[PDB]
Amino acid sequence: PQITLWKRPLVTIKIGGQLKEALLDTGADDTVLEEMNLPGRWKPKMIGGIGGFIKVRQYDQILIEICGHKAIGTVLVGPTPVNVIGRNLLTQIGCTLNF
Amino acid sequence: PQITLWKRPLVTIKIGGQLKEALLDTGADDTVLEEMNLPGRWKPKMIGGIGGFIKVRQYDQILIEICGHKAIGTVLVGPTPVNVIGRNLLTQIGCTLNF
Ligand SMILES: CC(C)CN(C[C@@H](O)[C@H](Cc1ccccc1)NC(=O)O[C@H]1CO[C@H]2OCC[C@H]21)S(=O)(=O)c1ccc([C@@H](O)CO)cc1
Repeated sequence: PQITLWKRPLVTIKIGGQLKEALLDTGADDTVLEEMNLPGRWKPKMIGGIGGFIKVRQYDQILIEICGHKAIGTVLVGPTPVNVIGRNLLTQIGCTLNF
Repeated sequence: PQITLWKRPLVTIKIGGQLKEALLDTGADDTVLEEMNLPGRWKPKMIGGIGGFIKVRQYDQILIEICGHKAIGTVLVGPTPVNVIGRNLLTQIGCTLNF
């Protein structure tokens, strides 16, 4: 799809078998989701944003479907204000910026 | 042009008579610029992201040139670690997400 930016680019994602809403975020290197139960092993990490740093649970090699496009990569889980899909997964679904 | 997301979507901008590097950021409602001494009136604002909130100064009807594309609108100035071009200006240069 071609997504204009007059509205927040929110899309439906599927992760851990559960549907969620997430923001396509070209300014995010990484994908950061709100607290949730995800199966598998994880390692604690720190990520920095506009307001400082937060502790997150890093899940590697996680299957995630974004608006009908499959991706498999790293998902950070922690107290983010919004579910953000970062470039690590945007590249996998072939997402580009165009003007 | 078309910008892939392998690396940060950094572009050159012109604002306040200065050239700067900034992110084309679909995850930002508004444009947020690193501290700079712009003339004119402003209004205090608080914006929140990963890590919490920062205090910024809101300037209205600021002219910004993004990759040769002219735009004019709201710019938030504060202690952000990066310059981000938000949707309020991305729409004005005809920027879309595509996959
Ligand atoms: C979290 C989003 C919902 C919101 N943010 C936009 C994001 O793109 C942000 C940009 C960014 C990139 C590098 C350093 C600091 C900030 N990226 C980010 O935090 O990424 C994290 C995860 O991956 C890593 O890579 C970079 C950092 C790590 S925000 O800047 O905080 C923000 C909040 C409110 C407004 C108002 O206009 C209302 O929207 C406008 C902008």
